[PDB]
Amino acid sequence: PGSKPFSVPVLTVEEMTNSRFPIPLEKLFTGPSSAFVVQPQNGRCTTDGVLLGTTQLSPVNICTFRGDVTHITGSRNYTMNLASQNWNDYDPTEEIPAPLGTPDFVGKIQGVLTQTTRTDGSTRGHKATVYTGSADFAPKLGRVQFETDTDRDFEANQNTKFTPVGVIQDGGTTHRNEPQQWVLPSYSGRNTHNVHLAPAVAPTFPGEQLLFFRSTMPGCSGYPNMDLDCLLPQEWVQYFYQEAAPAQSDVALLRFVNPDTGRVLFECKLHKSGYVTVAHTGQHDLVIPPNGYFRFDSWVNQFYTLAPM
Amino acid sequence: PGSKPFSVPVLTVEEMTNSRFPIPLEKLFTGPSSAFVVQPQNGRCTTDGVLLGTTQLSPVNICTFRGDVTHITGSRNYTMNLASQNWNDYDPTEEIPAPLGTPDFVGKIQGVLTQTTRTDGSTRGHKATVYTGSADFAPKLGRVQFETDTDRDFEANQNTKFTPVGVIQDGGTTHRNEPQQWVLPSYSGRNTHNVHLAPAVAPTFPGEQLLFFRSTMPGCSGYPNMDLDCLLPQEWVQYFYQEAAPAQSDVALLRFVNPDTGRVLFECKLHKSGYVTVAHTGQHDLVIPPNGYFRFDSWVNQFYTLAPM
Ligand SMILES: C[C@@H]1O[C@@H](O[C@H]2[C@H](O[C@H]3[C@H](O)[C@@H](O)[C@@H](O)O[C@@H]3CO)O[C@H](CO)[C@H](O)[C@@H]2O)[C@@H](O)[C@H](O)[C@@H]1O
Ligand SMILES: C[C@@H]1O[C@@H](O[C@H]2[C@H](O[C@H]3[C@H](O)[C@@H](O)[C@@H](O)O[C@@H]3CO)O[C@H](CO)[C@H](O)[C@@H]2O)[C@@H](O)[C@H](O)[C@@H]1O
Repeated sequence: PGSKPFSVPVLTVEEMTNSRFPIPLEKLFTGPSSAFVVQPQNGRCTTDGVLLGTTQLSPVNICTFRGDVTHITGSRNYTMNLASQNWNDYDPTEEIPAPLGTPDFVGKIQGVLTQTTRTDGSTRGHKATVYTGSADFAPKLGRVQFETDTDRDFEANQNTKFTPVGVIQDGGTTHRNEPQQWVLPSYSGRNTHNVHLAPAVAPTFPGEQLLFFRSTMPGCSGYPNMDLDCLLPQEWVQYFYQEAAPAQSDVALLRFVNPDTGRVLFECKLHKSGYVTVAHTGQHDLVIPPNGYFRFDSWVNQFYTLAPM
Repeated sequence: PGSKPFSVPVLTVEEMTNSRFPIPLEKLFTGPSSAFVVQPQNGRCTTDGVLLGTTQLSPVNICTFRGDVTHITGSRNYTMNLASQNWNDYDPTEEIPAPLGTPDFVGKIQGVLTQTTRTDGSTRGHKATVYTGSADFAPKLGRVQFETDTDRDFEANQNTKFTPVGVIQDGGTTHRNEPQQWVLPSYSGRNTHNVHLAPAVAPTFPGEQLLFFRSTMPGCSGYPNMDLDCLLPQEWVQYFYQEAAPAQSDVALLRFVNPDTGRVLFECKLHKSGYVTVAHTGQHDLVIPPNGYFRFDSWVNQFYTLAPM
């Protein structure tokens, strides 16, 4: 009784960042999710500040890789032997699904591989794509592959970084049918089982749906599905981690306030395990004031009936 | 008297992010600064949470641009007519030096320009470089130019984004003599005066130097100087903005603690206007435990003598 008061940050949606790719939030979206399994590994944190899945604290590290590269002779493809984010040896023994910040969806992520030669500080950068559905995508084992626009310029045994930019669609897939944001990679490669996953989430209360914090990933070629939904803004992960306020019940009731009127636009349930539901049926793009924000009002239970959104 | 207690986050250096480019912090550095003018515009915030210069809250937006592009016929260069970060019309009337997150140094920043055609969701991405020392670099007026690897693929009148990756050195400059991280761009173009700048900072107390939060920018070609020093981690900007605790004096005394020994490694002054000094003379790369962190201990004055670092 009397525990440290819980709160959420006073940040608007547009002031916040996607927790699944290093891009700003744009909007709030709700829709039915019974046809997919919602089990992202980035953007996962309890309200009392326990990080889950592959979640880490800074959004700039999400979907980045570091290590050194080995050329696949006769191609423009390179295997990256992963390092830790601070360039130390990779330690696969941590009880996590994959290195923190590893992509948590199946898709073709395009970006740039950069490299510095230690002895003389010479540098180079080339377009690179990682397909996280590849049979050899195995970040948990310390290995990922990149397709590039070169077969000669990258040196072995030198620090190399991948910076993500966006996603592509190619190879005869149907328009907007890749990436597949709710399909988890096999982090140790094809036909191995993932471990230490953050659990799937779903609305269980009748008339409720998940509320998603949505961005549009940049597209770099083709006709990709650029929608990217996270369960928590990255800033909420950062805040809960720092505050570590105890949950007094299973659900924190939040009101979304419009400062231009002083009135509540909608209310929602922030579940203590780190996701949000609203009372709505159907797909809906929320129309919010750009200065709107969430405010924690009270601890309720999972059996609380929300005002329809 | 009795005002809201000030604090700094319990985050390690490696858990934090540079406030001047979207990359993690790596290390702490101190050195003399009397030969340059230290006046960065990103990573500027008072301890009571007032953002300064071109500083905004999420690190992923730093050095990004959005707008639409016009081809310079006969070249592979494009002029970008800037939009707001949320794709609204750019409003140049704000009392800021340039759009929030604009690069605050002179250099050649390489990244990728991405574009989506609205009608059909077709996408494209191409290597692009912005030279922030260019006479026509004029983000305050809503205009910047990009050199690309194409002369045909980008459409006019469609949303286009630049995602930064790293820096280059070329054009016969001396090795490691560009970028120039302490040279501010002319935000309205060559021979116009910058406005609404965050002030330059310098140590004034005898025997003191600035303490810099340092990263290494990826290099994409040539022999660039990749050192990038910020005055405050991005997370400290975010924290002070959120906490808005009043400064009880001009200086917050911080101790850097080593959890592996329980002892203080060094102490420093966090000036209320948002920068840090230490008692040291000379260039020094600080050797810190990776789990070390800063802790606010007391309000002192500018005339407090620190223990030598
Ligand atoms: C949609 C385009 O994507 C990039 O061009 C890619 C090219 O797309 C073509 C489609 O495959 C085709 O169905 C039809 O719609 O024309 C498109 C180009 O005219 O596909 C190839 C592989 O087939 C590559 O992936 C190209 O990058 C982009 O550069 C174009 O401007 C379009 O946005
Ligand atoms: C340092 C290299 O940078 C990229 O190559 C660039 C190339 O650099 C050359 C230097 O200019 C030259 O002094 C000497 O050191 O050889 C270098 C390449 O062998 O310079 C051109 C323009 O002159 C381009 O900027 C190249 O990108 C990189 O691709 C190389 O691997 C080196 O890191």
